[PDB]
Amino acid sequence: LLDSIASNNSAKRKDLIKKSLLQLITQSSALEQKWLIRMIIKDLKLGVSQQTIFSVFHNDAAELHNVTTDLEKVCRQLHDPSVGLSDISITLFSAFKPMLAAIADIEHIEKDMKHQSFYIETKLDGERMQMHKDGDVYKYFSRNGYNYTDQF
DNA sequence: AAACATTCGTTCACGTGAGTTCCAGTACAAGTCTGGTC
Repeated sequence: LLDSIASNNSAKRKDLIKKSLLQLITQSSALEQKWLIRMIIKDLKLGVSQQTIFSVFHNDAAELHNVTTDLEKVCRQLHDPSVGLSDISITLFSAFKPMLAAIADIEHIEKDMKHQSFYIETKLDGERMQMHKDGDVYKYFSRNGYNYTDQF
């Protein structure tokens, strides 16, 4: 039902969205409808961190989610708790969580660089993107893993 | 020969250092909140 509603919103159709929501309402209880509303809004407020959920799911799941950024692969590969992954590293056509930068104090900057020469670069204002190229197959991914390939 | 002073092992009290348990405070991760823009 959620897939139908999302695709149908993407297709510029509202009568079908109304039908799907009506079916969900008619075939749900008050608590189920409340939870469904929370998932639609994309907030649950469970009080438990996503990192905790991933850790309980498998020993090495946060790293795999960072490298891949797709709940399907993490859920599929990490099924048997005993069986782990030998080596996890960036792979083609799979979004990876970008590496960010933290505030720095000009006074102790040299100390933060272990008293060694460093690189100074200009700050760029705009979107953060990553490009995957294999032959003439191109994929573009945004900061959080959304696919912007259609635009570019 | 008898009385008084000094000394020594003993006793009590008090003070100081080291080990154990319980609790206040701090740095940072993550959740949550919010503003502006097209």
